Amino acid sequence: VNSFSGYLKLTDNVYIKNADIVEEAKKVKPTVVVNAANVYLKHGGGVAGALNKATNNAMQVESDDYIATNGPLKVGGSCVLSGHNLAKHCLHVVGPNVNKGEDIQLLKSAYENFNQHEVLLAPLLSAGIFGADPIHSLRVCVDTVRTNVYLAVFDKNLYDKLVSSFL
Ligand SMILES: O=C(N[C@H]1C=C[C@@H](C(=O)O)C1)c1ncnc2sccc12
Repeated sequence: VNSFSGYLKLTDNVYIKNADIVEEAKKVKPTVVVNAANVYLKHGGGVAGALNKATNNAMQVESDDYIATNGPLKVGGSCVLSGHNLAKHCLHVVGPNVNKGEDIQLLKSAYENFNQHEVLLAPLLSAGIFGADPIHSLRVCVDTVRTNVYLAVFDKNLYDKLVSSFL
């Protein structure tokens, strides 16, 4: 049993809710919250900007030190950093940015990072401002992630469409 509430079960291991991931993280304080990161860990908008803002910019400060030491992530890659006031850990995952010619096939590689964590709170990678179709992102998630994933869909209209088109 875990403390996530009001999710619609989609499969054995995937659950979905219309939720703002920052508000959900603040309420649940999960072990792992997933950030929709870019390779530079520059947290400006969407999930990354919102999480970073909720940490009072501490996420960005930590991230800048990480990049100065390690260099950029790979598209499809990830790193584990602090969850600050929101979660124990933040898994920063880079999905391909469709609007800049990066392969959508890398979305599967991005979701594979989730399998290193038993339970996660995550948004739909590559969707929203990253330019890919959220219906596709949900399908790749379901077909790739085997650990327990609690998906936070920001928009109610989109949430309802994702549920309706699922089977
Ligand atoms: O930006 C987000 N998701 C994108 C992926 C699918 C779209 C959606 O979920 O409506 C948009 C996101 N998701 C969840 N909590 C938050 S809080 C700020 C942004 C955000």
